[PDB]
Amino acid sequence: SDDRPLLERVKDVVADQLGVDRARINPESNFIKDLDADSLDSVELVMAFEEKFGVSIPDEEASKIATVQDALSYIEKAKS
Ligand code: NA
Ligand SMILES: [Zn+2]
Ligand SMILES: [Zn+2]
Ligand SMILES: [Zn+2]
Ligand SMILES: [Zn+2]
Ligand SMILES: [Zn+2]
Repeated sequence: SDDRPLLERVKDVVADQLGVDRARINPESNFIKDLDADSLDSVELVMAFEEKFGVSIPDEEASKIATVQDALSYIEKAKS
């Protein structure tokens, strides 16, 4: 009914994968621009969202997961 638990858990994956200070992670955080995600970091992060949330993110959708919000919205829609 609100996105708070899934936002918490998305930020958990972002923090585990990228190692950045949790305080820096917000819905508008862009993985490449803000958190210095390189191409390898990005593939692994996508795969972690897939494993952690039991969702599928094919390469055509993966390219569009730019931000924390994108990932949250995608997962929410996948589970709907
Ligand atoms: Na494809
Ligand atoms: Zn947590
Ligand atoms: Zn963890
Ligand atoms: Zn991999
Ligand atoms: Zn977006
Ligand atoms: Zn939502």
